[PDB]
Amino acid sequence: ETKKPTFMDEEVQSILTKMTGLNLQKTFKPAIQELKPPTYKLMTQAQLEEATRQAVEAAKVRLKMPPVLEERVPINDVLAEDKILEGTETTKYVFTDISYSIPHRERFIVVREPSGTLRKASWEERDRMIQVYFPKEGRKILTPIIFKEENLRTMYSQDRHVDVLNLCFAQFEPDSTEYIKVHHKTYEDIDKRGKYDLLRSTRYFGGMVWYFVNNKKIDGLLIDQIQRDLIDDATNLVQLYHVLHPDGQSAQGAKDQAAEGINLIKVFAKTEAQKGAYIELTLQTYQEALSRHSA
Amino acid sequence: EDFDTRILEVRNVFTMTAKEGRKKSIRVLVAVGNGKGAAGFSIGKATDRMDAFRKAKNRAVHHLHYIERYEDHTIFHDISLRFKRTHIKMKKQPKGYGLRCHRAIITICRLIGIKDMYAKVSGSINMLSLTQGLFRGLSRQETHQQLADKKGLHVVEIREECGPLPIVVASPRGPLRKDPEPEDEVPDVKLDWEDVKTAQGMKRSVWSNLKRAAT
Repeated sequence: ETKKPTFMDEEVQSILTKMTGLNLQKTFKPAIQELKPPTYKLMTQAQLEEATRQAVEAAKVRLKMPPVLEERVPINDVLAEDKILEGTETTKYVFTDISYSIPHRERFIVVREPSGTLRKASWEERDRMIQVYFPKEGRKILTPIIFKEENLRTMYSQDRHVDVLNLCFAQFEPDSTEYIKVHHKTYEDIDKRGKYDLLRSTRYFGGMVWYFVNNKKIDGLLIDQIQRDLIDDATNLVQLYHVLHPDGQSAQGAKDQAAEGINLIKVFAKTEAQKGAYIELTLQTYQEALSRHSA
Repeated sequence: EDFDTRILEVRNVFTMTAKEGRKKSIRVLVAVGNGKGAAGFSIGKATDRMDAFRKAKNRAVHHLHYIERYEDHTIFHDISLRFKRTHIKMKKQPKGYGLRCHRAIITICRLIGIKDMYAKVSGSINMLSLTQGLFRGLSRQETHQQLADKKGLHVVEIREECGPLPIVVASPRGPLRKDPEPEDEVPDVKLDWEDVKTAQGMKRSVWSNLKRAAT
């Protein structure tokens, strides 16, 4: 019938890609790492523009948005129950299939419990075992303490949100509970303290927008975009909201009034937007300033 | 008051006189530098060590070179030179590398203001030649701007820590050429065996890359 767009739809990807932006200086910020003597090339203006173009292409790969996945369902499947083995062993055996050419999500990891039950390993055990035998760079077997609430609030106080997000992407899988929790708590802190520019020109902006639109709290982001003279992005944000909430007051309002461009913000500001008053004032200020420069 | 002086060598040279026989004199090499590129050296001779120190110190300041420092921490390019029988091969290094060079070059570098550099001195390790050679190479190093002007092309810096970002460090003040520099398939350049041998992991030395105090 009418399917609501998924995060990976080409339309959504184009909107979220443009909303993110591409600051080459931020994407390729100098890393504090072991350094080597730089190299130099004598380049014409044509050659310089070609290298800059190639940097734009490489930067767009670095910004590819991670897919947003739904929380994985706990695995609770018993393969067998050999009751004869009950009481013979005191500790459970974890058997991991280490056949090299198998996708990690298609590997059989089973646990023989002291009771004799041969059960499939839980999502947590599965991830721990894959790290033990197929160690991934940046992932730890034991959850780092950084992800505790107290340790994550220091990182936020220092405006190290992107660092918290990169740590989470390395440690936890995209559909894990811990992964979704951390990103959701980071997104919330950005909203509360208005730190949306921290995630711009990063691969994590799209996910933040997706969280806000699907939880109906796009007010703070809209205000910031208008204050920063990013109407094109603000209009696209309101448009996207309508596509993901078609049976909504704002969506019907735009439909009824055929609103386009700035009108969409006004229609959404009054009907659904929680901070309707503040949005109108912010949008008002901008429109006045724009009229002056035009003269 | 900005300039600082540091001794480099003190030698007891001798001549023979008819009346007294061996006549002892002091030869002193000193280097003066304010730490902002201006640095010089001089030789002072006197019977007394104090007079030799003074003469060299005061005369060195009237013979000051200006050293072009890239980003005020290192040399613009690698300089290889021979002064008489002394070979000095200096390499440009990134920030935080330190002064991994002959103790005398370290002293002169601190006076010039170079913080990061590597240098290997071969052949004769004469202190007079080393100093005179070091100032000869550093004075003749071509800056990125001078290269752009001579070549009429942009100088684009590629840094591994910044990925593919093209950083333009110098542009030709005059007109910019529209023809690309001819790319020679095989460069007819003279390679130092010691460089190639190290890149191929063929150089085992128990004395290289030893842990040393901060310089």
